Amino acid sequence: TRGLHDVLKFLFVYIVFLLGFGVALASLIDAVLELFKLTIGLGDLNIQQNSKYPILFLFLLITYVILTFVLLLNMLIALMG
Amino acid sequence: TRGLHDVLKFLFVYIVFLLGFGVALASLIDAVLELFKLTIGLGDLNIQQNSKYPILFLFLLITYVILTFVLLLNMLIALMG
Repeated sequence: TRGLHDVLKFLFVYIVFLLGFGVALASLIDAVLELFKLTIGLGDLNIQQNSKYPILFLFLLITYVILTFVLLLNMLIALMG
Repeated sequence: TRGLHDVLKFLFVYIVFLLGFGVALASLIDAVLELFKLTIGLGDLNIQQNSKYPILFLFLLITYVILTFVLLLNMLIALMG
């Protein structure tokens, strides 16, 4: 460097939101935050990581889409703003 | 937040359209709305989820492309507008 402040606020937002969104459903149903590969990486494959017994996490998947929606808008607003 | 209205209209449009498009063919041929991964996720793999006996759903796949076409235009018009 001797030879990011705007992003610094941004990276905190995803990190804060990922902790919140993850605690909402990812922990509800080591860490499992590997699902934050918004660019690409792994897909969805429903929600089956550990203790995949039928629970109310199905409705949380809709909220997961809601979380995905704002994440797309979050980067769009800042990167293109 | 103490430390989206335009998107709110948008997310309703996809949700309304997904219910309509899904009821059109996805339910015609638990839920199967996981096919709405427009960004990436799972591909198509034809149409074989449950009761894959030969039916008129083949023509609905063309309508599925038609549905895909407007979904691409739906986000393009709003996000870039």
